[PDB]
Amino acid sequence: LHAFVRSPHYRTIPSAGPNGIVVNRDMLVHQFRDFYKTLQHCSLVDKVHLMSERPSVEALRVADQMVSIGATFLEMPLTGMEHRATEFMESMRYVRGAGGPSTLASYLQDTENCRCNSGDVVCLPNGIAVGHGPRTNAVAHTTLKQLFEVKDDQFSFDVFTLEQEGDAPPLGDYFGFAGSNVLLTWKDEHGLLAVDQYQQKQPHTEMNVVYLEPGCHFLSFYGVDHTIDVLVQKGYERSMDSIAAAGLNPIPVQWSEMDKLGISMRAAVLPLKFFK
Amino acid sequence: NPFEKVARGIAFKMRSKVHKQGYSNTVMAQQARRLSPTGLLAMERLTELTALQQRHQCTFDPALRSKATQILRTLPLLSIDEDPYFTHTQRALRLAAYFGAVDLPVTYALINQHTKNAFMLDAFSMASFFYTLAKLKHPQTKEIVGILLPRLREVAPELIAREAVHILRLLCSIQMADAQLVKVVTETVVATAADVPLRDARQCAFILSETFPEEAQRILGAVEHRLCDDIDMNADANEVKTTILDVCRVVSATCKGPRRLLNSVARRSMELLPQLTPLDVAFVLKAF
Amino acid sequence: VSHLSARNIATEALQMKKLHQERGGNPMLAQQARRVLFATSIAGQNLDARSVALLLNTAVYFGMESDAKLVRECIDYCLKNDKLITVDVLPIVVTACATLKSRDAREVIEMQAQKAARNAKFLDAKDVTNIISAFSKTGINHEKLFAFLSRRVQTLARVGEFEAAHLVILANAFSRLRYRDKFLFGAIARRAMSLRERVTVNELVPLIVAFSKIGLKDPKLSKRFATKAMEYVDQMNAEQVASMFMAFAYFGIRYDQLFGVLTNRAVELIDEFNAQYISTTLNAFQRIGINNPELFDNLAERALAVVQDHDARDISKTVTALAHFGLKDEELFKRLASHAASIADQFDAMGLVNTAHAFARTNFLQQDMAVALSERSVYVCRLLDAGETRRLLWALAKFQVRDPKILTPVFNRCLALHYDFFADPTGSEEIEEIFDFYGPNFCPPLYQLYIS
Amino acid sequence: AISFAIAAFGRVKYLDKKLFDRFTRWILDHSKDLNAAELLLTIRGVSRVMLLNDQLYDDLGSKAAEKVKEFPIESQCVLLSSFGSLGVEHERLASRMVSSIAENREELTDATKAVDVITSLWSMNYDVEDDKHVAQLADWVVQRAEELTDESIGKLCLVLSDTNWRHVPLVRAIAEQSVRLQGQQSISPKCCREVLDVLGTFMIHHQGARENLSALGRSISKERIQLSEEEEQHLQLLL
Amino acid sequence: GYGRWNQASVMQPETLLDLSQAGFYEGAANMVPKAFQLLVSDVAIRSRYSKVLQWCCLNMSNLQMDGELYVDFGKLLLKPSVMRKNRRIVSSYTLQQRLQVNHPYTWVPTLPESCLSKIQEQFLQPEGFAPIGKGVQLTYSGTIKRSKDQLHVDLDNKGKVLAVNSAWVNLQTAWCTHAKGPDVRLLLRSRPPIRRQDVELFASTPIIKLADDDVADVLPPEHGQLVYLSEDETRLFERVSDRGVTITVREVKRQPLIILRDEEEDPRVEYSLSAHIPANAAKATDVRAVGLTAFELAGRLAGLVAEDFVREYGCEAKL
Amino acid sequence: DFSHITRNTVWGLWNEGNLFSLSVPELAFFLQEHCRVANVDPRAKKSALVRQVEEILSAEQQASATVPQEDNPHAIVVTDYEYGDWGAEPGFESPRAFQLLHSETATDVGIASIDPSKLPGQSKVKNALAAIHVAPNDANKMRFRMAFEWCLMNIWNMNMPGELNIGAGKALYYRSVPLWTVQKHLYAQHPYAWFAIASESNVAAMESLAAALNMSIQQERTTSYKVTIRREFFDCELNGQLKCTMMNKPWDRFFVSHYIRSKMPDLRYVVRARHPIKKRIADAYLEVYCCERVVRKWAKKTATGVTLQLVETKRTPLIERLEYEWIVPLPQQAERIDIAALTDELWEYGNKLAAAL
Repeated sequence: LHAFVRSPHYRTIPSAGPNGIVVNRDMLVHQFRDFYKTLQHCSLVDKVHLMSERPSVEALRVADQMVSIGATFLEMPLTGMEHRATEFMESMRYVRGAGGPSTLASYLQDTENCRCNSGDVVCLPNGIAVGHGPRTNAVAHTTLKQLFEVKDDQFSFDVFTLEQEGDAPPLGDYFGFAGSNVLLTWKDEHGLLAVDQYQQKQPHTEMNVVYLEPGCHFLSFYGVDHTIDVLVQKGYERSMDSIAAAGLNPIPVQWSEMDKLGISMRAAVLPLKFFK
Repeated sequence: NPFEKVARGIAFKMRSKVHKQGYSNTVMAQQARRLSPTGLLAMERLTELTALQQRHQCTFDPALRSKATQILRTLPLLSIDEDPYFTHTQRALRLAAYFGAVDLPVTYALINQHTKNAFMLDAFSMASFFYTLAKLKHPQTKEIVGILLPRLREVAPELIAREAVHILRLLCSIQMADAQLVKVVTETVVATAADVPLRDARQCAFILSETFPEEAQRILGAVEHRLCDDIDMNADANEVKTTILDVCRVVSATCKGPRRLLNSVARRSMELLPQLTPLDVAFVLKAF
Repeated sequence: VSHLSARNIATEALQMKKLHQERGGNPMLAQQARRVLFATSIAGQNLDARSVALLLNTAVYFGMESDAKLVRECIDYCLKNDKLITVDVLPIVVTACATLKSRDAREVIEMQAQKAARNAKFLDAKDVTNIISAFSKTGINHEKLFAFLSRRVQTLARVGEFEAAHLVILANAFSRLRYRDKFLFGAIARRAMSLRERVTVNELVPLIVAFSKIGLKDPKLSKRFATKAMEYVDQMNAEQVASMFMAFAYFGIRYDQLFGVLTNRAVELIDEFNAQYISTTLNAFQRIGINNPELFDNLAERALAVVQDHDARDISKTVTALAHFGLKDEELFKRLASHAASIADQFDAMGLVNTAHAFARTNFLQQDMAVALSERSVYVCRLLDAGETRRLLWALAKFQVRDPKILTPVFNRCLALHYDFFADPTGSEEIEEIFDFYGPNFCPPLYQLYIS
Repeated sequence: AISFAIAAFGRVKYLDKKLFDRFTRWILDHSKDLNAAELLLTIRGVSRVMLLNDQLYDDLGSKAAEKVKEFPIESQCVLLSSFGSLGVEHERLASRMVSSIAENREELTDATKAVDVITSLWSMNYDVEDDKHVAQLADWVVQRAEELTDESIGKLCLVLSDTNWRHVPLVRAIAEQSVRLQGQQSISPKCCREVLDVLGTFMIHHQGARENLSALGRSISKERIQLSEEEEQHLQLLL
Repeated sequence: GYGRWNQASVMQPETLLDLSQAGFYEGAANMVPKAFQLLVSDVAIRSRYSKVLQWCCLNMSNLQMDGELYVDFGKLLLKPSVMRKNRRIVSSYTLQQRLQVNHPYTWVPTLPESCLSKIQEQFLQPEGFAPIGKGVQLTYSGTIKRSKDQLHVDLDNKGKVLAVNSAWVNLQTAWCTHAKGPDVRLLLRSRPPIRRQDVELFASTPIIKLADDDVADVLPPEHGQLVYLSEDETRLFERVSDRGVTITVREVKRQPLIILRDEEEDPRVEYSLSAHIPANAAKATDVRAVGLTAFELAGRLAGLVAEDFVREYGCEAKL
Repeated sequence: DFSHITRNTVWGLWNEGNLFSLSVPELAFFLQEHCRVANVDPRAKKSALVRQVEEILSAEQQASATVPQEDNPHAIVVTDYEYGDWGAEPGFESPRAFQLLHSETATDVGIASIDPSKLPGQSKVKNALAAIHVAPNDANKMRFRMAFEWCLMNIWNMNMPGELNIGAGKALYYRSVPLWTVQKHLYAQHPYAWFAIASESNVAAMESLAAALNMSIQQERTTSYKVTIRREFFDCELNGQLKCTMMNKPWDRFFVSHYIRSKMPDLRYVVRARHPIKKRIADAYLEVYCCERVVRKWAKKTATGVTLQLVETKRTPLIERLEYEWIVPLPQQAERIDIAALTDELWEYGNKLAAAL
């Protein structure tokens, strides 16, 4: 319920981001102040916290430090990520300024050879859909199964390993969830694989599935509380109609020029769940 | 007007800072408790001979009295106005009393400590002093009691009955009982007759019977019905024997007795006849 | 052998404080709270920092200071245990150890300032205002901390994140802290203008006061606040009216329409004026230069109603405001002089000289007041500069005082600053008056320096 | 006249330090011969004035542990509440006292008092995860979890969350009762927030409660940053 | 305990603790806001002595009390424990706080003989003003220790007690220390209220038995302990500067006879300046010119006895 | 009923509870005299009198003795636009350190020792203390040796090289400026300026002091270029051919003390250390501020053995005044040199420098 966002550094924005498409620096810091307002006025999060500016543009990729899988946070394993250690050592402070300690993911950081990434594991009403692809190894899934899985009539919690191809983006980018048994998905081979692997794993759920055209970034979290709100990127009115026909109120957010940077909305907001 | 209002408020605010918790007041009240080295030596000797008192009661080894005598003979005792409550001094007096050290100079030193400062002696301290000095048959008890009496007439209203008994016994043995301490002590013992040890009421009545018959009569009347109930319903033969005997002595001394108590004493004397020595029956008929 | 439970005592004292500050504040409840708190004592118990700042906050609220044992045991354990104090407890502790005159109530503040500087970056909207308002009271002088906190305020207010009640708190705290920054106050004004109509008059007036009291040399904000004040003049009382008068005078610009509607407001609120803020509503007029006599007569009429209880500085301010275009209403002037004689208590050296000078320049001489002020003049003449010494000397001369014990100290002081005494041209005429009375016989060295 | 005096002071909260010191010294002296109806009358009195006499409490607790049958059920509940109000832990007293309430469970007036017993047994730092005696009262609450009200659920959520108690049926009963309470429009937002908190903390979905409880449960935990009408219409223009 | 001991479940929520701490605010040393000064010689210190004195007089007024301004001359001897680690330099604020907690100073009010050359036999004579004194008035001065507090009594040479009242409580104490001359001590003293029963009681019972040259204590042991008696020879002089300002100068040659501590052993001679500050002086009427006037007069008197103070009597190694 | 009843007494009771310690006549007298009650009912018992007295006092308070800790944001306060006497404060007893010194003030009371054996009484004690306004010279000298001990230990614990330099020049205090208040102001705001000015005519005099202390010229009149660059201040000492000889980190002062004498140029003592520079960046320039300095240096060995260097320098910025200074390197922790006597000698030499200009 704590959404951490970081304002971009105006001077160090790299023009013509890593896609060959130019970017407007003077408009990013104008759309960010609208994204923040929508985020704090969308009933999806409790409190939004503005982290301090940092030189590196990649430092704006929040929500890679850790993942919120309940009251216990899991910081991702150190593999090829030391080159941002400072912003992985300072951000944590922003967490402890409103929240508190946790398991520290000593069960994850210290577990031998291990690989994972936030946006690859998504929490579901009674499960954990892990995206087995080019980012997270199976050993990480086994550790998550050892940790969060409980097996009983009412002590029931499952971990779902979702296979995907090498070129697949992170699981949370195209296979999302929203409140009241709706399962938003991208309409491509990745979405087909997601729904196939979901049906082959405990098909008794019988939850609605909605299709989205590829290229439409969306932000929607299970959350502690039920809600009907989807952060849909502008310019995809077909997707807006598709979701709104299912009973979910769509909230459009301008995200065009940040897309050229190559960072998704799921990776632009770090959600935590703090409990006393 | 703001200046005068603020001045009054500031005066009262600074007055409120002057109380018993202040830093300087705490440090002063803690420094006065500190004792000069002679006091520490006296406390050490007191601790030394306390164990001797505790040990003498089991073996009664001679020449241990000599050890205590030497230990307290040159006891510094310098404790004036460093303990306003007379502990560590009444204790020393008691310890010297246990060894019969009535002639050693430190004993009269303690007595002089009590008499000279006979204005910091509260009820408990004065009563404890009077409990001793009677276990010590001092040659000069007369002037000590004479000096203390003006204080005793002011401390009397807060004296518990158990200590009032000893006070009256001391003031009656040496013929120094007066019509000023006796009146107030009998007023206290009459006020609290609702729940007072009947032993104390009987003792006070008997002791005052000889010289103050009216006060003994009032005391006996105050605890009359409780005494009748004790005579009737009790099961301890010896206690009821002693009670009937000494109430008979009180009645004989004051030459008066309420009929309600006399009926009950007569009935229980008739019931518990065989155990009574002919002296007891003679005393009962004397009282009647 | 019987130690009161400190935690439950804290939870009781919180309710007692709520009752005392909501029910009206009868002294019986205050005495009861002080009685229960005095016997309270932190001991070999293990109170947590959350429930120690409460036993200190409530205590200091109820009058406790370092005199008591509770405070001395609560100010301590803050010197030794500093890690336990988090950013939530810090504002309470800092605003508690601010009125306390002890010397640990100033090591605690500095030790907390060494912590808030490092964490001035990781603070949300509410906690920054709380910490700034806490540190405003102590009068600390750590510029790095203030710069970091201003940085955090600007970063947080870049996107609207301050409600229209934290702006007042923040502006008041910084203004009382005497911290001049154009960036921070520009951002605060921008944010206040963003939340249109959410800043009600009761929240508008203090913002104007705080901005005016900082010394921001600029015509921008003083232009923007004008229309807001003009619209809000409808529903404000006398106190805020006078305070806004003073603020607009201190901004230094002349607005015809706003001042006109302010006068039309004041003439409807003349009845309520209690003369403690008549001083400001007159001194602002004197300072700005506006000389509209329509409301001067009404203020003079209301000054009769409350003359017996003018504050000491109030007499100085009002009379020196009655210097410029004084209408010479001797009816009030004589009673004001008599009260000034009777109010001859602790005064201000500047207040004394200004009082005497305004009394003398208006040429309405009186005897008892002059005697009292001349008597008091000796104890303050040792703290006067050359200009005010000259003013005082001329006021004494116009009072025709020849007492050597009164004139010797002022003459010694004015000889001590002779170079500054003579070098002020605006007083040269006054010089030709003072020696007009005393003659060359009085202080021959002064006359010799005057001739040259 | 000591127990009476204590219970007449410990009922209007007029502790006198020296007088109570003398009272407690007397009680500690002649502590072997205080019967029942005194231990209650003095424990409920010296704890509504918050005195932490270590020896006094450590003796009165043991004496009330020896005399357990004589106390009625309501007296046992009040004794546990009095000891738990300050936090003066006494493992022997609670262990010898909760068995009586467990055995005579059916006599409680309703299910609120069972949660009161559990809560005031937790405050004494007695591990409620221990022997089944606490579990019997918990299950009793479960079976008749229709008498629980807002305050009872509020007290139960704290003890469930703080001690890491994995009781699932109790949580489901809390959820269903909260749902029906909201159906009757007699629940408070704090209770809803605590219920959602304990539900989320334990990885329990229970979609029946989240649909009709969350809307009430966010007004307590949503920073409504005030927005002007112009800003509101600008935000509407945004979406 | 009995009755309905099983319905102990209803208790009104509006019960907040109301502890009573009787015996807290009372006393003699806990009744007034006090003030301390460590003024050191070699101007701008008569401003501290102005501000503090004015506030102390205002406080005395607001508490509905009256007092008098007492000034005398003597020599402080600070206890050797005031300094630490043998450092001869210390802040004038840290020292003023060191002396204010323990009060580790010994005060000896005395002046060398043959110092009456200036007083009454110089321009000081006019300063002394009219000698309205009735000549030396043989008087005994004693103090008694009650159960709680202390009393001060003045007894005429041949008669019953002529004065019996409470001990002095001095609000402001200033150590206006000089270098070679005798130090000057300034005070603003007041009298705690006294019960008429106590004064009549100590008037009824004779204090001492001054039969022939020797004297003894015949105080009943139920009233106190005689701790200090000294034969006094007293003289008085008065000045009136058209302002009701009765700055009275008084000389006393006291010979200590009944002694408790070794501090007060040898015969002593002490001057003293005084004024009077009623419950109305602090109101309107100036109450600072009295303090400054007394300060200046005391400084002049100290200066006029500078040389003979360090003569064959006494010595001052103030360096 | 008597005079021992006073508003102070009946207030110290009211604030204490315990108001029932006064009998009926006492409270009747209090109501009649102080409370201006017309006439108290003689029939009235204790409780009614207590209630009336408490009500009268409660209405009498008429003020607030509670200092609120809250922050009410609707308070329009236009009004706004130390010696430690009234109590015994409990718990008592980029310049990193600046304390002001003066030759007249010495606001630290001195302490002496005197035997009052001839005073009345007291004829058993042979030592006693007193008070005196100590001479500013010696008091400031003792404070200076203490401060040098502090600043020497503070750099010994960091095992960092450093030195003490004493500049001869004036100090201008701004209008924004007891002595402790001045010390706090200068340690907080730094509202002052320091000007190192020396007269050329004194050159022939200063050479004389070289003979007075037997000082030998260690450096002739040498022209160097002191150039501080930004990247951080980096001070390079270029030769006469614009070639860098030594690159140094900024002067981080640790101890600063400006002795503001009444007459003649003032003395500015500065204990300072140069942070060692990593050679990776130092080697770059070895192969905004710019001044040409013509320097003459005399050297000697003091009585305690420390190197003493009197340095005269004609400074002239180009991106211009005579200056005089003393230089003494900070002793290391392995030399065991005396501190107090060395400090006295250095203070005397500083006084000589001030008096010779």
